[PDB]
Amino acid sequence: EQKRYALFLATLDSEFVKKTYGGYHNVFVTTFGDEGEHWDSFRVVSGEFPDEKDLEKYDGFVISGSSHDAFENDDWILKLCDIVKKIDEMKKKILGICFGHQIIARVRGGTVGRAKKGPELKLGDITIVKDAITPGSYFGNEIPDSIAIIKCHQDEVLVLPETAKVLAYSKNYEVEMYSIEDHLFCIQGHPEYNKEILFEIVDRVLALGYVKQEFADAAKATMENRGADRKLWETICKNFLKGRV
Ligand SMILES: N[C@@H](CCC(=O)O)C(=O)O
Repeated sequence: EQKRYALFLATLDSEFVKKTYGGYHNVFVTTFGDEGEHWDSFRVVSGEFPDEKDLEKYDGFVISGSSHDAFENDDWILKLCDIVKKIDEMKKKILGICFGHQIIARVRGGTVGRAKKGPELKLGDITIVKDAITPGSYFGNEIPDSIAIIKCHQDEVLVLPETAKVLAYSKNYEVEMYSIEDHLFCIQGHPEYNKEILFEIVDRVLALGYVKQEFADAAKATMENRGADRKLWETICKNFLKGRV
């Protein structure tokens, strides 16, 4: 039977991502896709959504990052939350990345907002709560203590739903990864990003005057000699999304 996955693109394609990869559809399919699957994307930020009656044919959903705030009330955000509520009640798998981690927390009664400790734009590390993970489950036989991931956000989950289990934290952000039941799995960082994408964002927000030159240089310094644990993230996220265990 055919495997199908829906990608909710809550961002437009940046110039760099369009030119280098052909857009975020491709970025996500490169990261999370395997040969033979059908991926349909929906530019939810532009108000484009799957039909409600077509949700059953998908084996899983991915919600992308966004430059919008997950606590805002734009009509497409409201419609996204309503559709996520429906998919959630169907017990369909949803992987939420950054904005999508936030949206799922919102749907489940949590609070998202500006992070108490400020924004991040860097490669960083997250600490795994190993007493929340089964050896041989979607985290691997041997769970690492720490995982490197690209961070690019100004908001965080300020109040976590009661139904969520924290799977990872960092010194400055209590909720770096969490799960709800068996079918919701959320990561604050961007496993689909790479150094090129990050460095292009840094350069652009510096040029806009949003950050200082010294902040931009500190941000890039974090990836001068190390990258994220990309292979590890692909394995984790695919294990989750496709029920591979
Ligand atoms: N705008 C949200 C989401 C960021 C993202 O998904 O890249 C934040 O800054 O936290």
